[PDB]
This record gives sequence, C-alpha cells and structure tokens, in this order.
Amino acid sequence: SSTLTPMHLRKAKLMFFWVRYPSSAVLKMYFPDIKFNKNNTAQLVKWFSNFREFYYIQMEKYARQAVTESELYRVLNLHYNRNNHIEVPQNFRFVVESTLREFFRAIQGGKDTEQSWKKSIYKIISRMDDPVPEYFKSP
Repeated sequence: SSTLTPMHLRKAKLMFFWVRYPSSAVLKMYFPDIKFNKNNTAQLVKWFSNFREFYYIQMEKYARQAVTESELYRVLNLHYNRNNHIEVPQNFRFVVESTLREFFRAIQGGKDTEQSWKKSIYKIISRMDDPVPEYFKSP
C-alpha cells in the first residue's frame, strides 16, 4: 500500500535509535511493505525531521542545564520507545553523549550567540548514523 499508518510511525520512531538522517534509499529498504511515491516518501522523510527537531531541542536544553549548574534518557526513551519494546542501543548513547558535548562546548564557549552555531554540530551528528537492524525489515 501507499498509505502510511500508525504502525509505520511507531516503527520509524524506533529506527531513530539507529538513524537520525536516513536517506530515501534507506527508508525504502526498511519499509519494503510500502509503495513509495513523492507524497509518502516526503511524509516519511518529514517524520525524521520532526524526530531530529525534538532530539536537538532536548540536547540543547540539557547542555544549557549542565552549564548553568538519567532524566534525559527517560525523556528520549518515552518519546521514541514508549512501550519499551527495544533496549536503547549503545551506539545511540554514544551519539547522545557526543551531541551533548558539542552543545556544551558551544554554550560554555558562548558560541551559541553566533549565527549557524548549530550547523557544525548537525554536520558531525549526521555522520554518526548506524545501520538499521535487519529485523526491522520483517513484518
């Protein structure tokens, strides 16, 4: 079918633990049950953009906290793994800590008052995607 469902949305969120910047090609490989077209492809792609938005908002918030001075993972896990179906992968943790460090350095260094200060961070994180587990391909 060409219609995205709540199940696809739930699956997409779990996949975020491996891929923050999946290409259309990646998405097609892992969603073999969908007949991709311009509309649903963009719709699926938009979801990961939403996922990243929430992710970075949380990353910056926590980093500012640290500077101004467990819950973070609870927040991330509730959002992307509500029913706690999967174990948070170690590589996601490394990406989270790496992201926090990028924001922490920037904020602590007062670089957050510069234009495009978050771009250098996105670049770094976009290179840290992990291959999506093959089991995600199973119905």
